[PDB]
Amino acid sequence: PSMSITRLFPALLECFGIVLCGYIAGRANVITSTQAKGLGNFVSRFALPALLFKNMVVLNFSNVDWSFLYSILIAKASVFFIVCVLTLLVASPDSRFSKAGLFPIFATQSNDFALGYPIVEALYQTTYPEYLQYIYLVAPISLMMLNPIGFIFCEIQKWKDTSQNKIKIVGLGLLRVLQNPIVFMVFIGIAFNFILDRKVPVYVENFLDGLGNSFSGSALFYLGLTMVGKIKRLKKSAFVVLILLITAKLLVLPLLCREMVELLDKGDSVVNHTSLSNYAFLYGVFPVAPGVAIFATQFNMEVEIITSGMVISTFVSAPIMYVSAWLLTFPTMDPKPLAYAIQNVSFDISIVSLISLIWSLAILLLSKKYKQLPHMLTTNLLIAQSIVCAGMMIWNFVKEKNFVGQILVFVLLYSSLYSTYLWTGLLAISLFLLKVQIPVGIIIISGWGIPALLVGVLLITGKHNGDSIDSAFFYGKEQMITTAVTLFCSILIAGISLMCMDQQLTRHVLLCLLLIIGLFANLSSCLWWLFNRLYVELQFFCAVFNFGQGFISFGIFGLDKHLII
Amino acid sequence: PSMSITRLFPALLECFGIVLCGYIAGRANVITSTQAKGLGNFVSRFALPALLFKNMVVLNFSNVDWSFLYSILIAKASVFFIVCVLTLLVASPDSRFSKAGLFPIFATQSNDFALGYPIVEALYQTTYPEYLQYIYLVAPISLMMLNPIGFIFCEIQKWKDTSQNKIKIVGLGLLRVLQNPIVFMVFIGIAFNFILDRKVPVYVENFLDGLGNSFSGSALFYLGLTMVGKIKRLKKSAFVVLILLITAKLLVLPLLCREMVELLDKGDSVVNHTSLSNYAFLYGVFPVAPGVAIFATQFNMEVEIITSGMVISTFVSAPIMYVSAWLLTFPTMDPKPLAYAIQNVSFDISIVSLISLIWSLAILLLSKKYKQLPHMLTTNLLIAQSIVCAGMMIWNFVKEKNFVGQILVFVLLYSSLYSTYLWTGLLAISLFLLKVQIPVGIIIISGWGIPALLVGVLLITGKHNGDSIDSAFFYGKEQMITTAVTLFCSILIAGISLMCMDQQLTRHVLLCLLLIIGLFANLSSCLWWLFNRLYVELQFFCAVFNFGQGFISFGIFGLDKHLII
Ligand SMILES: *[C@@H]1O[C@H](CO)[C@@H](O)[C@H](O)[C@H]1NC(C)=O
Ligand SMILES: *[C@@H]1O[C@H](CO)[C@@H](O)[C@H](O)[C@H]1NC(C)=O
Repeated sequence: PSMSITRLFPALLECFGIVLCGYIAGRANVITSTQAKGLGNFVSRFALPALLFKNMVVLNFSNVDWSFLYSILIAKASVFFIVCVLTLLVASPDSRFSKAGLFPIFATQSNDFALGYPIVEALYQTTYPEYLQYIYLVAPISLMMLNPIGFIFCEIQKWKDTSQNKIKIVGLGLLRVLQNPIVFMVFIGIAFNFILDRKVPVYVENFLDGLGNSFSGSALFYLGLTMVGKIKRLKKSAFVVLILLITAKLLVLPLLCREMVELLDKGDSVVNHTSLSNYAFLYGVFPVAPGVAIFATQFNMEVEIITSGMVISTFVSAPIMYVSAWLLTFPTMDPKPLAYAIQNVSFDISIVSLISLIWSLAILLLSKKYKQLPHMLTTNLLIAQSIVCAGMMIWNFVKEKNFVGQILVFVLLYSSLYSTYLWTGLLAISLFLLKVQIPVGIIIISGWGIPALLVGVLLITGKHNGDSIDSAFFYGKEQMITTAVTLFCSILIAGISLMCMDQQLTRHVLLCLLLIIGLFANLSSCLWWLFNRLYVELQFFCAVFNFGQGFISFGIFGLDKHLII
Repeated sequence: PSMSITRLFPALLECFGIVLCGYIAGRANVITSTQAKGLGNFVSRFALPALLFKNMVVLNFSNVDWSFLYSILIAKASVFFIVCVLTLLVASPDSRFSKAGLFPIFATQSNDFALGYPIVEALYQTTYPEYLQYIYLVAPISLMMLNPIGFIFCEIQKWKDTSQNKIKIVGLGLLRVLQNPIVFMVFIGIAFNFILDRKVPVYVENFLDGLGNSFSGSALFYLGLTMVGKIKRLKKSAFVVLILLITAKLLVLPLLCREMVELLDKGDSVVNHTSLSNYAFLYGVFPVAPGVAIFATQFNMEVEIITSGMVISTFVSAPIMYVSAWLLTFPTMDPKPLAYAIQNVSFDISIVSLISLIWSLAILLLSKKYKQLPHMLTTNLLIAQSIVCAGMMIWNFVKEKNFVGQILVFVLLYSSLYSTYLWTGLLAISLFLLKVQIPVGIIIISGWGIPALLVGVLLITGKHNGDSIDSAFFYGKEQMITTAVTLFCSILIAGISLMCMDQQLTRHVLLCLLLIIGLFANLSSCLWWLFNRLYVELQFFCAVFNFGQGFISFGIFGLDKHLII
């Protein structure tokens, strides 16, 4: 296979684990915001310039697929042009030059070095070691091309706030690009590539190793530290804009990077073209660089949107990277190894979800929020999600073991999974009712007795498919019916409730909206399989939601500020 | 060879280059002392515990030479006991428990992880990869053994400043050891070694890699940052004590570590015993850990001595590591590859010295100190030292080229080298005269015409030995006579002047004292070779001084605070 896709989850755990470390450290005041600057200045002024310089010196320019680069740079210029033009059309005249400066940079500047590189190394170091080169090519050339334009727009905003001297405006944009270590150490590294015939001098090599190898962990930790307190409650428009920009960064850009490789890489080998198109997609899924938030702070422009969006982009990239890489690998796999891949995916996701759930439960418990409404109902949801994650980790082994194990593990897994769907409905209707002593005892048995009864209907009616690798087909058609019926109910309850619409109702709405979308995908898998490789893709998205929805619960209620005892 | 000794200078440039980066960054206020804490807390609470945990899990305890460990730990316990007892005998009663707490820790706690490990990796990774294990063994066990004793003495000092509750005093010592990440992540890592059958779980492995690999550069940079402003002018007694403690750390300890391996490693293989004895020596040359300065700050005891001493130990370790490793390699080398080794050494030292000289010159020039006395005479010294370093880098190639090159390069090299000796004398006598318009024009031609005349006496009288790899024998006996005569003069002038004893006279005295010792070694090489492998060792120490004395000039006047234009 072109991607060593099994190596990705370890690498994402490196990436987002060290981010989580930096985040916890900042949230705990292990490292204060002023202390974080020493890590940041180490990272940006020493560890990164050394990493760039070494990799630029080593780089074999006569063995670079320039068409891949052109493809990514054209995709970024396309996304930049779109977001810029739409901002100039859509935004208010008082701020459209700051927005059309920074929003296009947000949509195109990737976290290439801290997050992209360890992931690309994990995926490709053993199969396409040349793919690692293009991170050190794309990211700087991307800045050199696109950031002076965005900085010109911010300088126009600065002039408008004070466009008379055009060449001063252009020069201040270009100068702010030249003053970026990413740009000047790439110029210097290219020079020394040609001065040294690509050989790092042996005396300097280990110094550059020590600094460069300290970049990754140090930058990921600093990223975590700079994520602390940055999500601030945005107006509806600022939130819609942020969703659109993260979509530009994490959906529009990877789709164009893929398409541009397919237009402009005229190379012969289908496997190399495939893997390169896949790599282009993955390159697009990298989050927004923290540098963009730095530019926003330096210009004092769009700061909340850019900082929030960078943080959220980072969080959201983790599942999208994982999901995309597997989805891109699936058409190469044979049908059975694809089932095994989906159970692997499910196990991996079960672990992050389980841990994020155990944390979120501990917060809801120790904060005593679990006694308040709708937080009690939210706790029931997360218990169900936790049981789903444990049940999936158990199924990963019990899929080889006897029926007496499988039936129990399935009953666990699908009672609790159906419960997660039902609780999405029950939560949403409670938000309507709170927006009236809601009938908590009835709502609780509705979220727990009813799914146990529905699984009972499977033990009563269903055909036991113990040969199946995927528990989603363990009771066959009857399971798909039972699952669909559960989802049909919970989506109608949830949607009609949101239509009918501290207590945190807006965050519970956000939780329900995202969980609804996961229910809706699952409904689609059930109804698509009932009525009829796009199905197996959708089945994987269902697995991803089913075992990873605890991570959504964590992303909204795990990261709450309340603490106790 | 047992040490890949050619890899050491690259590794020392990694080590002390990243320290120099951290130092420059702090001195420039790129990173303020409060900002440095974020790097320090990353290093101590995340990067180091990950490094320790991974290496502890991986460690094959059934393949550890426990006798090596015992040897190092017995050497450290010996040095600890000596320094402790001598402090309890020699020190004043009001502070002897703080001194007998921290001085023995200073003499025994090595910078094992930030400096020792990359150096041991460089020397041994390809020949004795098992030698890397013992850093993760010795350093924690050393803390566990020895630091609670020193902390007990500091707690006795704390009680005396306020020994009634003995077990509280013992417990506070042990608790401060347990609260060290080095100790608890070693306990945890050993546990998980035995839980996981030495296999890091694959999901966790890359996370531990990212953090652990960020330790080295990050810790070396933080070390540099914490060296800023820490050398504060000590009383004569505090200075003598500091010299004695750095000698305990960097001479007494490596000699005992060597001897203890030779007493307690009863292993059969002479090459393995040799390399292990050499490794034990090198392990002893690691500087004082910054942790010791942290304990001093936490106890508020002996802070200046411990911090200054840790900084100076770090600086002084660099040459001692280099010099020792080569000296320990020399008895394995054949006589000719030993000559080539000495020219390699000379080249390496010429580079660090040359750069440190170019810096120190630029400071003395731009500060305009070069117009003041004795700083003018100090500038003449450093010009001569710079020419020596360039001349040696040229000789490294011209030793293969024709006599017309060699004679010119030698004339350069030995006029300027003799000038460095003469300038040591001329500087010292000027310190006496300043402690009287000193006859600067005469002193200048004395430092420059006289050595050119003496080299002329070589071009007049000497036999040209163009086959010689070492320029110290290029004009044979006549050169050794000329060199000796130069040294005999300059040592008598210098010594009689110091006996007869901003303007910085105390620092110029320190410069003269150290340069005198280098002259004295060189005199010994000349007179020993004139009158008669200990000679080749001494000849190497002469090369080391001759090409590295610029680094002494830098260590005293390069790191001055004055700046301009
Ligand atoms: C894909 O590219 C690699 C690297 O140049 C090359 O070795 C390989 O043969 C290519 N594959 C095919 C089938 O052309
Ligand atoms: C030295 O130790 C290594 C590691 O156990 C071993 O392989 C080697 O044979 C030893 N050398 C001799 C000569 O015993």
